[PDB]
Amino acid sequence: KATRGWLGGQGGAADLDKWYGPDRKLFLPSGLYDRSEIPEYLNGELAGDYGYDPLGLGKDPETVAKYRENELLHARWAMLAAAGILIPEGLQANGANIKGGTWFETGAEMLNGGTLNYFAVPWGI
Amino acid sequence: EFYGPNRAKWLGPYSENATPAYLTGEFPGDYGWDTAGLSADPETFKRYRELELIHARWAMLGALGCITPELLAKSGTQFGEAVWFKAGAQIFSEGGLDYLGNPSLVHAQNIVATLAVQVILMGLVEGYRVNGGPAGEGLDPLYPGESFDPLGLADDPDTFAELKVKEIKNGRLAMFSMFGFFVQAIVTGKGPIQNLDDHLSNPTVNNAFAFATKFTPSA
Amino acid sequence: EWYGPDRPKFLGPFSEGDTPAYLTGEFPGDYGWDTAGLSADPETFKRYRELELIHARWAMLGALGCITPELLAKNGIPFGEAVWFKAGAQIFAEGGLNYLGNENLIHAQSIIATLAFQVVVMGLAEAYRANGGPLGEGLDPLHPGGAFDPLGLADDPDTFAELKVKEIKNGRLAMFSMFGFFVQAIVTGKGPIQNLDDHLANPTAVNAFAYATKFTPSA
Amino acid sequence: PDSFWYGPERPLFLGAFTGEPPSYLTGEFPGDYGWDTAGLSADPETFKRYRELELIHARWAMLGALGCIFPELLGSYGVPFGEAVWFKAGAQIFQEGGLDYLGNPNLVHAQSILAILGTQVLLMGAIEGYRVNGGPLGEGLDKLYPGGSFDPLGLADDPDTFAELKVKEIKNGRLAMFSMFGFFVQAIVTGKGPLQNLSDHLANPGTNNAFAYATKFTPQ
Amino acid sequence: LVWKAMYFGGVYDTWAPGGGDVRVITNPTTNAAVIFGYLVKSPFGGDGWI
Amino acid sequence: MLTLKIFVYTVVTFFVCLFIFGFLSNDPARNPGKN
Amino acid sequence: LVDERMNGDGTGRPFGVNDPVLGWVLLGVFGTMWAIWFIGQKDLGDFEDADDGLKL
Ligand code: CHL
Ligand code: CHL
Ligand SMILES: CCCCCCCCCCCCCCCCCC(=O)OC[C@H](CO[C@@H]1O[C@H](CO[C@H]2O[C@H](CO)[C@H](O)[C@H](O)[C@H]2O)[C@H](O)[C@H](O)[C@H]1O)OC(=O)CCCCCCCCCCCCCCCCC
Ligand code: CLA
Ligand code: CLA
Ligand code: CLA
Ligand SMILES: CC1=C[C@H](O)CC(C)(C)[C@H]1/C=C/C(C)=C/C=C/C(C)=C/C=C/C=C(C)/C=C/C=C(C)/C=C/C1=C(C)C[C@H](O)CC1(C)C
Repeated sequence: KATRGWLGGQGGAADLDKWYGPDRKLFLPSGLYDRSEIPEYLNGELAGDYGYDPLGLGKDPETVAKYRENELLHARWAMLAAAGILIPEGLQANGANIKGGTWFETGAEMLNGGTLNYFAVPWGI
Repeated sequence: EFYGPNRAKWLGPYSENATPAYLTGEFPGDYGWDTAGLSADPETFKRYRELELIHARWAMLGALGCITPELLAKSGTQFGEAVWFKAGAQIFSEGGLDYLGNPSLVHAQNIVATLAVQVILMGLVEGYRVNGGPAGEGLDPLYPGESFDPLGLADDPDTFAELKVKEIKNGRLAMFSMFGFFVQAIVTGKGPIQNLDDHLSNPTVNNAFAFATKFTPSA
Repeated sequence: EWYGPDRPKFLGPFSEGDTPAYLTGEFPGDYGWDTAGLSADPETFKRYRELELIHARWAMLGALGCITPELLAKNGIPFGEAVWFKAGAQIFAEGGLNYLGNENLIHAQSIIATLAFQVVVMGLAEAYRANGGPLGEGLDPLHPGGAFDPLGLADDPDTFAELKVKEIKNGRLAMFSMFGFFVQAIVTGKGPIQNLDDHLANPTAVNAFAYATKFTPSA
Repeated sequence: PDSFWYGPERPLFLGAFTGEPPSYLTGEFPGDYGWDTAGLSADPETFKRYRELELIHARWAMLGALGCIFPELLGSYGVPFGEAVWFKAGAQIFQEGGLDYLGNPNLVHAQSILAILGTQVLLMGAIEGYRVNGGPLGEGLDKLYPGGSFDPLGLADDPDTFAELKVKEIKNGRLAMFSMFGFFVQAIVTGKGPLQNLSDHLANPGTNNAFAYATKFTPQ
Repeated sequence: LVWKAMYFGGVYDTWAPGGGDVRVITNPTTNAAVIFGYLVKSPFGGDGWI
Repeated sequence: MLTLKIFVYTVVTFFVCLFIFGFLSNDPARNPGKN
Repeated sequence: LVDERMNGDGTGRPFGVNDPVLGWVLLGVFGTMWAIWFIGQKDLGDFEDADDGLKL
């Protein structure tokens, strides 16, 4: 798997020291958050670790992983949900007869004997 | 067959002495047809092979994209303009360009922006093809495989060669058909499907010879 | 004279200063005119020579076939259409295309039948020429001789070479004249004999320059 | 040589995406961007002939672009030419007053096209015969860069400056040939002079562009 | 500023019919000659530059 | 009267061009100091 | 009209030119001076290196 950059030049992961290791980015800048106060269990191992844990909900690495499972599952579900909330409304407001419209009204559209129209973006409805 | 010395040729049986020496049936679709001797130099031969393959793929796409909208319009979909050589002018319509006629899809109204976006994206992808990019760097210039062969339909060498020959033959047919499209559009003035329907209506009178005197130089 | 290093060239006194090195002068009609460098490779040179000779013979036949009907019509032969570039429409006439006017000769009516017959016949003939068939096999590609030289007019090698030079020169003249026919028909719209008669009538006034603003862009 | 425009480190026609140029395009000639995708210069003899053709075309097209632009500009400013537009200037000889240089009846005042054609044929035949085979203005000189009597000001004595000027000449010539192709296409399509097209584009760039004529050659 | 004058409300045009009022500039003068005539105009009386 | 305008324009343009191209001629290195 | 005048005081013509000869003179003088400077540029020393010129 030998690749090149999108805009030419060498291709790869660029620099990964910004998100991993003792040197990394944090939820507060350097002048307001010294590296000494970072909790001991918040080391540069998990992805997207900004050393952010007020109130100390996490206690130690295995609980951190247990909560990481929930965080990742919630994140993926929320990505799908944001896409499915934004796209159909914009499609309906621009001319398509989605018949569901806004997300908080789609549920009641299928009450009684009512059905729902499904738009196959590229292809028909 | 289709490879080696005892392969199909461009003149059928009367082709033993017609094939040039440098065409030895090593590359797909090698019927030994170089009567003009334009690829005696092997480097020029390789460049022409690459040009032929790229032209064939683009012609396949063009033929399919010319056929599809006209048939869909015949099925009963309002395109605004279904004929292939008139489908570019609808960008200037008051309603813009709508994919499949649906007003909520694409709905493009500015031509300069579309041209600029096409220029940037196509330049990037063609540069990726020439030198390599996100998909890969050290692959065959014509058959990269890897990321461009997800289903893995080309893994056993004889099957790969047969598929390559099928590709080149379908591509040559597509190039011939697209040249026909161009000439028919210039001469007849109606869409290719309309031309086929007219020929089927009355073949004996609805042919090319009905337009023979169109370009008479009388003046 | 002709073959040899001290041969006539295409630029007269200005040619011996710079001539291609690969044009030694062992072939007929070698005037050393390869300014574009398209025949550096000997195989491509051979293919180009073959193409040139075939065009030469076809253009000789074409020049005779263009001139003869118009002159005969001027002498008073009732032709359907004397001008060569309108002679193809005679097949669409109500009376059909008749040789020398008389309706008892040929009296062709259908263009499809004659086109199909020509396709089959010329396909067989050109396949035999390309590969070799009943009229000799393995002979000289350009000058088979034998059954194609019934009169034996080129048995003496020096006379044969001189006749080859005459052939290629007459052929180059014929091709130049046929290009002139095409351009004059495109521009003037009248037959070549009519063009000659008009030029002879008023040589200074009527000429090519008279139709100089013919293709000026509109708008 | 050792310069930015020569050697394996020369700039190439696809930027970083060009990859490796063809082997025969080693980069020892002016304006070598390694663009021979068609592979028409595999044979070195053909490469040399194509180089000669490119240089002659470049010089002729530079002259042609300048001679197409200048008279129309002068006519727009007020000079009374017979026909200022470049693709109409040839028809001035058919006018009753004949061709008049700069619009003056005492400048040239040509009347017959045949004499012009004959004298041009003779002079240009002699010129090109001298170019191919050495004549009075030098005999044993380079075909493309004779120098000598054709470089009176001595701008090509320094080999480094000579190479730099060769690159500049070839680049300006390629630009001129591109612009002359543009001249031809714009004359065929729009039907107005290049300066008229530029003025129209400047008046309303949003609408006065090429796409306005896009639906001009559609078949019916 | 251009968006404010063109889409979000308008600007106070004092040359409007009657007394001036807020108006939307639907057709700004984008012509190059008109725009750049001001810069090269003389600064003396009658012309006044920009 | 327009000839006077042409002459004045020529003189002014010549002097202004002299001024402009004078300061582009490596002026900052015209000092007598050591650097 | 008693006499003839240029009539361009308040017209605000670009660069104060109302005849193309004035613009031609402007461009010609500027081009001549620029050409002389370009020819003489070789004696001013080339700043080809990235870090050159008077600085502190
Ligand atoms: C045995 C008989 C046989 C003959 C005669 C040919 C001959 C030909 N094959 Mg072949 N084949 C034959 C058997 C076989 N071929 C093939 C496989 C192939 C392939 C894959 C291909 C060919 C192609 C060709 C063509 C190549 C030369 C050409 O392009 O013609 C050009 C010249 C003509 C067609 C003659 C001109 C036509 C007409 C008489 C003139 C028309 C006049 C117009 C009215 C002009 C008016 C216009 C004016 C305004 C200027 C040629 C028609 C190639 C091809 O079809 O390209 C087009 C090609 O790709 N053959 C197989 C399978 C093994 C065969 C089996 O026997
Ligand atoms: C010594 C003088 C002499 C000169 C100048 C020439 C020159 C020529 N000879 Mg040569 N010959 C000469 C002596 C001899 N020739 C020959 C034997 C031959 C042969 C057998 C042949 C030639 C040919 C040629 C032509 C090569 C084509 C070319 O270079 O295109 C450059 C020339 C032009 C482009 C002419 C341009 C004419 C005009 C100035 C331009 C036209 C302007 C239009 C109005 C433009 C309008 C634009 C339109 C299209 C929109 C060229 C005219 C070949 C030929 O005839 O090809 C045509 C050829 O086959 N010569 C012999 C016998 C030993 C000679 C004896 O001295
Ligand atoms: C006053 C306001 C007026 C109104 C507003 C007008 C706005 C105009 C904006 C565009 C122009 C701005 C120019 C500002 C001045 C700075 C020019 C400059 O620093 O320029 C410095 C650079 C230096 O160039 C470098 O110079 C180097 C040194 O060369 C020397 O050495 C070389 C070998 O090393 C060669 O031997 C060469 O021959 C030799 O001269 C090299 O050559 C480099 O390759 C080369 O890039 O020049 C260059 O940028 C290239 C030239 C730039 C454009 C110049 C246009 C001039 C006018 C053209 C039309 C004239 C028409 C005349 C007609 C007459 C008849 C009627
Ligand atoms: C010219 C303005 C400017 C510049 C160049 C910098 C540059 C820097 N600051 Mg300083 N800072 C600024 C303004 C500026 N700051 C202001 C206004 C505040 C008050 C909120 C601070 C408060 C601040 C702190 C407390 C710290 C820094 C730190 C830093 C350094 C790294 C972190 C960083 O980029 O800031 C991060 C700043 C932010 C994330 C603020 C949010 C900025 C977003 C992008 C909003 C941008 C708004 C928009 C682009 C402009 C609005 C225009 C108009 C409304 C005014 C860096 C040298 C850190 C440092 O050096 O540590 C030793 C550090 O600890 N800055
Ligand atoms: C390189 C070939 C090529 C080119 C240049 C064009 C160019 C064009 N096409 Mg054609 N087309 C092609 C191939 C091509 N097409 C093929 C192969 C098909 C068959 C699927 C079609 C089917 C087609 C239809 C049905 C329509 C067009 C339309 C258009 C015009 C609008 C372009 C646009 O907005 O698309 C960009 C659109 C999007 C980015 C929106 C998403 C659409 C996605 C990309 C479609 C992807 C299809 C998929 C990959 C292949 C089919 C899958 C199937 C087997 C399940 C434009 C003139 C439209 C038009 O103007 O009508 C005349 C129109 O209605 N084309
Ligand atoms: C299609 C016809 C044809 C072909 C294949 C050739 C081929 C050849 N000729 Mg012949 N020739 C022709 C026509 C042709 N010529 C005509 C019409 C004339 C008279 C003007 C001549 C006069 C001539 C002389 C005097 C000599 C040759 C020579 C050669 C050989 C080297 C030149 C070369 O590379 O040509 C390659 C040719 C092509 C690749 C054809 C491309 C044609 C393109 C499409 C341009 C055609 C249109 C063009 C604008 C017409 C301009 C002139 C017009 C006014 C007629 C080569 C075998 C030389 C040689 O070595 O003899 C053996 C030689 O001394 N030829
Ligand atoms: C590189 C490459 C590579 C790959 O591989 C392949 C390929 C692609 C093929 C290639 C490419 C190529 C190209 C692009 C080409 C082009 C060319 C041109 C355009 C030329 C022109 C060219 C052009 C030219 C010469 C021009 C010229 C002109 C002239 C003379 C003019 C004249 C004139 C004038 C003054 C004016 C007046 O009133 C008139 C007259 C008299 C008319």
